[PDB]
Amino acid sequence: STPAITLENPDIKYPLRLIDKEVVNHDTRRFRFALPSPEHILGLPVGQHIYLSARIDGNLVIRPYTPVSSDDDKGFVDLVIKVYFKDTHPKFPAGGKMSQYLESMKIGDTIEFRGPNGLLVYQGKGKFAIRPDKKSSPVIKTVKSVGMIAGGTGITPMLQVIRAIMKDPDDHTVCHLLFANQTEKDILLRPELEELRNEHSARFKLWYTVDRAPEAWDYSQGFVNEEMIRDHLPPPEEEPLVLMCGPPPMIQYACLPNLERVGHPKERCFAF
Ligand SMILES: Cc1cc2nc3c(=O)[nH]c(=O)nc-3n(C[C@H](O)[C@H](O)[C@H](O)COP(=O)(O)OP(=O)(O)OC[C@H]3O[C@@H](n4cnc5c(N)ncnc54)[C@H](O)[C@@H]3O)c2cc1C
Repeated sequence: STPAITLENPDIKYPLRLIDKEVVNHDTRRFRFALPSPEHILGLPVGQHIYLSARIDGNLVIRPYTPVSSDDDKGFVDLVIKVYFKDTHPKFPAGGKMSQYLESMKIGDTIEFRGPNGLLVYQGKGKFAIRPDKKSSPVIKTVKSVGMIAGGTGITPMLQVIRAIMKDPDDHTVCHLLFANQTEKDILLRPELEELRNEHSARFKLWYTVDRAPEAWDYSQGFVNEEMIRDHLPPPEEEPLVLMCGPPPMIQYACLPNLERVGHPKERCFAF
């Protein structure tokens, strides 16, 4: 038998109750929500995400999230959230709508989840099912390696796939992650990524870049560029799948042009 799934229908919203909220650091939270019973699982295929929706100051707001939990976790779903507070970043004085709304929730409050969503599903042992659009059949392709470029919150789609591969000892897919952030302080999920590197270095390659670097810095500084893609993703001759998730100017200016310069087919670079 298999556990009961929570996300039974992708057009249904499921209000889930907040049970724990961890202050990871000043602006990072881990929120745990209860599933309908302690024996349920979420029902989120690897590669897909959920949406949160709420009425936030009178207007509907919907945003995608990839949990840090998996379908191995019974009874709960965990989201790691960067809270974008007002009056912090000069280009974003209002801060972020859903992340500040999540920060305001009280234990016992509910929020609507929906899913699964997303055009990519990882089928295991290097095989990805990628739809060109939602109403269309997936292209299945099997790769030996996966390049991953994450910026900021775009790490959680990558971590979900990395963790699904590493937990299968007979999955020989090698993942190469290049993870960009504004500063060293702003990096999410660093201990979790470094645990995976400690345990799985043969199949997991980890590199960081930061827009501005600390005094003591072992990795890259600046935006993702051609050199970093040569040095930190599989070469195009190996025909890796390239996955990306990050802010639009990062994808548009830093990632796609440089993936193309290296020779990866741009048309095949998938953005979550
Ligand atoms: C597939 C997928 C999975 C995701 N998973 C996660 C996840 O697990 N965790 C997560 O936290 N997010 C995740 N995101 C991002 C998430 O969807 C939202 O974009 C994020 O929560 C911010 O939404 P918001 O409503 O708070 O901000 P919005 O109101 O939408 O603000 C717009 C943008 O303003 C910028 N911004 C606002 N304030 C600041 C500031 N203080 N500093 C810097 N920039 C700022 C941010 O770049 C923000 O995205 C994911 C996105 C995708 C596509």
